[PDB]
Amino acid sequence: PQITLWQRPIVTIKIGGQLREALLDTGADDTVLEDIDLPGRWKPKLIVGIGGFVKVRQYEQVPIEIAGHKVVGTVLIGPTPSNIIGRNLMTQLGATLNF
Amino acid sequence: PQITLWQRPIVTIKIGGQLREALLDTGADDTVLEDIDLPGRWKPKLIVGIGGFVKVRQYEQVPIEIAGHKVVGTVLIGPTPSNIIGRNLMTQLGATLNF
Ligand SMILES: CCCC[C@@H](CN[C@@H](CCCC)C(=O)N[C@@H](CCC(N)=O)C(=O)N[C@@H](CCCNC(N)=[NH2+])C(N)=O)NC(=O)[C@@H](NC(=O)[C@@H](NC(C)=O)[C@@H](C)O)[C@@H](C)CC
Repeated sequence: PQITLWQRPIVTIKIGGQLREALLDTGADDTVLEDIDLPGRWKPKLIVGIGGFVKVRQYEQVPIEIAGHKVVGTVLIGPTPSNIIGRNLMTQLGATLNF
Repeated sequence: PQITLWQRPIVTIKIGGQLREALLDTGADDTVLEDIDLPGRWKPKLIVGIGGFVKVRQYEQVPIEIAGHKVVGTVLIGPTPSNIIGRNLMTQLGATLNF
């Protein structure tokens, strides 16, 4: 679809059998979720944003469905004010910004 | 223009006679710059992101040119790892996200 930006660009996601919403964030390199626990091994990772740095868990080769589209990629689990879908997965959707 | 998201979506801006680059951030409500000082009155404002909260200065009715397009809107000045253009100004450009 094509969406304008008068409201926050929020989509539905499915991961590990659970449903959540997430913000499509062109300003995010990576995808970060807070309200999901994933199984198996992970590695510590550090991320930064407006208010400083967060330690998160990095999960690799995670199945995730974003607005209907099934992809597999890296998902970070940790504190964030909002679940966010970053460019790592938006590239898999063929997303573009148009102005 | 139409841009893909394999790299960070960075554009050139002109504000208060100075040139800078900034990230087009669909995950940002507001526009936040770090490397510019603006004149006149301002109000304190609190913003949040990954990591936490930041106090910034809110400047209203600021002329800013974004990738060639002249707009006037609110600009926040404060700490950020990157200058960012948020939806307040991206809506003035008629920006859309497409997939
Ligand atoms: C829930 C929060 C929504 C996402 C967040 C994403 N913004 C970017 C801005 C990037 C410039 C700093 C960000 O954190 N991106 C991260 C996300 C994490 C991640 N791993 O993807 C990033 O790519 N970080 C890279 C590094 C970017 C490095 N940048 C640099 N060095 N210049 C990384 N690997 O850690 N939006 C915000 O952080 C914005 N906040 C808002 O929009 C909030 N609204 C208010 C009014 O505060 C709202 C959430 O409630 C900012 C702009 C104020 C309007």
